[PDB]
Amino acid sequence: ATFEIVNRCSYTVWAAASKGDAALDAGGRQLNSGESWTINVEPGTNGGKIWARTDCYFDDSGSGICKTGDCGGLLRCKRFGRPPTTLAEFSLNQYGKDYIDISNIKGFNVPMNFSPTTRGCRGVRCAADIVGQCPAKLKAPGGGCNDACTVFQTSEYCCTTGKCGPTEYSRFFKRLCPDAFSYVLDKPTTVTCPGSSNYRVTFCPT
Repeated sequence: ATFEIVNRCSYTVWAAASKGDAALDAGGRQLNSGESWTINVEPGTNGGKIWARTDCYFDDSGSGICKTGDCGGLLRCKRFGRPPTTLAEFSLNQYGKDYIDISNIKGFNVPMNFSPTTRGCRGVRCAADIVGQCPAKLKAPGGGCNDACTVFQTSEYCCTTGKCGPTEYSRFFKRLCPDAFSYVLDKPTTVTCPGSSNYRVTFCPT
């Protein structure tokens, strides 16, 4: 499957793509404002994610740091990124269908649209100014808007027991972005697409 990752932000981002235990494609690339990077993701990939990283520095070997979404200091991510990270999430060719969503469960750094480029389903978007509107206690000093689990490490925010409800913090994310997951047990906003669809992830769509 192809995923075109487009940076419409006015700032550089370092795109990342992983399934948690491996890179997808090269795993990461710098995208200056306006740049696009097309990756190939193997059919059947379960639990893939794409995200933006901000304020990164990498040496010539591809090792360094980012302020949001850092994946173990690598340009080419093999693992998931450090919150806060707006997440484009997907599982492909799962009993003949693909499943896509956006999640704020690991916080929000950069606004995102995640849409099919092929027929048969709709896209999802979280493009409100979550960083600007972020509750004081969730603001990450390193940049972005943390989720409450990251900040407070409680069973309730982290849904550790598989019993949790919405919270004042999750409701903030949900108010700003109704079509993204705001906590683990949120009413799903996952879209079913034809198996083997192709996609575009756009940072700063609006």
